Amino acid sequence: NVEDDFSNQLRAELEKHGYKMETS
Amino acid sequence: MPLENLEEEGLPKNPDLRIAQLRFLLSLPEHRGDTAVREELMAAVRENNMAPYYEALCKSLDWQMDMDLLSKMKKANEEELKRLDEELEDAEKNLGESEIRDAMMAKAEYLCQIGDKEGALTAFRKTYDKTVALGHRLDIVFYLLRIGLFYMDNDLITRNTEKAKSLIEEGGDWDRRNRLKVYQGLYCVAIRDFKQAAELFLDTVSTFTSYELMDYKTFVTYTVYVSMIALERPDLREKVIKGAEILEVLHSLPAVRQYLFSLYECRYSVFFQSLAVVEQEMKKDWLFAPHYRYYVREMRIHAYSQLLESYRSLTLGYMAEAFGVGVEFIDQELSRFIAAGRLHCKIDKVNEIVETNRPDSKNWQYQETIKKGDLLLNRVQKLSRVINM
Amino acid sequence: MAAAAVVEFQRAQSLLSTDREASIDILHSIVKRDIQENDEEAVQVKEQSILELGSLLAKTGQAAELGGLLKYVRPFLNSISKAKAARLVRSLLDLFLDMEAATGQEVELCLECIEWAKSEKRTFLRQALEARLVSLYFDTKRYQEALHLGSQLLRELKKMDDKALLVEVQLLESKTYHALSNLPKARAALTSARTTANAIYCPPKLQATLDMQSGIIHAAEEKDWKTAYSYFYEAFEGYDSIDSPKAITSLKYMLLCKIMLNTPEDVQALVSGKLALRYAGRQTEALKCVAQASKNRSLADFEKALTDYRAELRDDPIISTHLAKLYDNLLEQNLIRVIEPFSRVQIEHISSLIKLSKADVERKLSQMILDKKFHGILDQGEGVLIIFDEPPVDKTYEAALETIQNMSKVVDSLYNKAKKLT
Repeated sequence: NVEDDFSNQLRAELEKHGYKMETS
Repeated sequence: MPLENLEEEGLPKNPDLRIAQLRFLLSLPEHRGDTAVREELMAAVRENNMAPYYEALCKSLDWQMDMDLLSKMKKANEEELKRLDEELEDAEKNLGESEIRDAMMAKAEYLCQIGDKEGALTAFRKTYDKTVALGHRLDIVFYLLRIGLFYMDNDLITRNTEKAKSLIEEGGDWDRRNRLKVYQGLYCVAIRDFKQAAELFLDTVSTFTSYELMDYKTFVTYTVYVSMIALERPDLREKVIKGAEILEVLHSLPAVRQYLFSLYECRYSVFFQSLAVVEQEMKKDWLFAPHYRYYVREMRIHAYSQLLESYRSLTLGYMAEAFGVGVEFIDQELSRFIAAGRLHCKIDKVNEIVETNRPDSKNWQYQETIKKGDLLLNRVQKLSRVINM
Repeated sequence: MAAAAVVEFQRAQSLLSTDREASIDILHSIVKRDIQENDEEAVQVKEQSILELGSLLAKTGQAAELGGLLKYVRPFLNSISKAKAARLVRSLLDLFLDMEAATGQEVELCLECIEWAKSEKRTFLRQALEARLVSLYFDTKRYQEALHLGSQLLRELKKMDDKALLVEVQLLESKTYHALSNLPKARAALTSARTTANAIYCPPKLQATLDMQSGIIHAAEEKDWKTAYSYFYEAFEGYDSIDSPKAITSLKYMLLCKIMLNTPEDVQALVSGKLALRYAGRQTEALKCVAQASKNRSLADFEKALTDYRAELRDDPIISTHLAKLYDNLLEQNLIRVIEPFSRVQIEHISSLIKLSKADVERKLSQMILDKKFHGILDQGEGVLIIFDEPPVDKTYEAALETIQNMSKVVDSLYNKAKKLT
């Protein structure tokens, strides 16, 4: 909805990990 | 000059930074004499890790205020208030043209520095009415405005803004006008809206004076990020890179420009790298809202939006590769946006094909008419009964 | 009289006789003595001193002697006390600027000079130095500084003006601001330039900039390529006597007009080697390669060329803007013919007509769809491009959407008002 920033932080870190291995 | 305090005070506040940050925030009040404003700023935050004093919370911040800092804080706040009392008194008795205008003025750099609202509310208003050098008036009204932002009181800030508005066209100094744009913008973020704030902000970039403002490098990076939350990719992207902004500044934009560039290029792979670097540097040093959701959410849809416009069908396999973020994460991020109605695509994950509904013709619009209609009708049915009785 | 009689002989002798490393030492000592000199006319002696040192400026080189030597020209300039003298010194500066040294040295030498001209003596010299610093800044990509230097001066030299030398600052400003992408400012500098310039009579160099600069405004802003071509010819003729960075910017423009016309043959017919060969490197070749590209109907030739060329794009505004029009135009031509008889046309067919690789055209197309410059869709799930009639929205519904939104705010207001009844 709104007040997303908190979860967003967690989303960003995990996503990076997934982002390095997978990327072309 | 006092604006330098809010940005530093933002630094302990935001969630990309915390404890170390108080030692730097503390240094600025001794130097400027902004000491009263800093003390005031602790109350405004209402605890998001702030308050570096030996007076209280010695190990809670793991930084403390100094002894010289304390005596100087008291000395500076009292001197300004002390002068104010006598000048207010002496000024009434003599000439209204000259004496009062000068007396209020003399106080005023100092009065904002302390940030004392009560002494300010009476003194500031008297100066403006009586005409003199027109550029001077404009500068002064700006100090009145700085006090109100510190507290984050809605009321005091709105009150302050109005006197400046009347005055700015009167002087017509476009340099001085540009200052009023920054103050409104800080306040606009303060309530919530970056969207309002963004419009003002873009104008300020043209002509800039660093007097009553912090620094020109800090502001340009702010302006491009705030513009972006409001504006879509085509226009903002062209202005920052192809225009003047990166060449003149001589590099401080790279984080925000990288974030826009990926959309333009249609290589999403850079977009996902750019998010972390911009978040900490540009967005989060802010007292007035270090709230990523507006920025982050708007940018994530803008990235998807162009990809959806360009093809009726895509594979998952292509989506996943382009972004570089995983298959699950891309679905998860999308789940909010489709449901909210920012976007309208689906992923048939198990077969690895994505179908996209196009934004073209009457059909997309028919879906839309209905959405506005349902709520309107709902409000209507309530209205019909209440008015009738 | 001393500057010519002993000084030139002694400088020539040290260099001729003993080695280039050995002479540098003599050379430092000779310039220190020069301050005092032994002149019997300050006027003459100073014109010649500045000239003899001026041999070193031209190289430009990065020697120890080069940085220190540069410092000597500045008190010597203040002492000169003649108007005619300014043009001479300007030329030597032009030569320091054409051949690059470090970024930092070049900028500082000119900055320091502006301030000293102001201290010791007239606004007239302060102004002349300025033309050069602003020129060099656009190349360095220190725009912010260029803007401050040129804007500040304008009011002050205005009460002085009856003289030819002042126009030049105004000419230079327009170029720097136009590259900067500030069209009001460029247009403002233009406004000042033609009113002040009166008639040509002024030094060949001065005439050379006056004609060249009117051409830029006409070509980019007002789109009169014919008037622009004609301007550039006159300018070229005036440039041949000197060597300056300004002379090369004139060479680009004549060729540029032809390419603009969209006859690539004319470009090839025209080539004037007179300024072009001196300056030959990337800047000369660029205008011909672009022409080749227009002729071929290949996006790829144009695409490759553009990356290398971006320093040239930054240098002058005219090239950057027109090359963007050309690249984009060419893509557009190639694409229209491909969609028009085929809907669900094969990827190999667009790759082949445009002259790109399959991956490269799709990428660029993505952007174009978004702008909606052919009102199609690229279908990835077959890897086919489809052009159909799929117009964005329609007029009744688009306006109605805005109407239903507005009503929502109105009913809310009605709810507030309505509170009072209950």
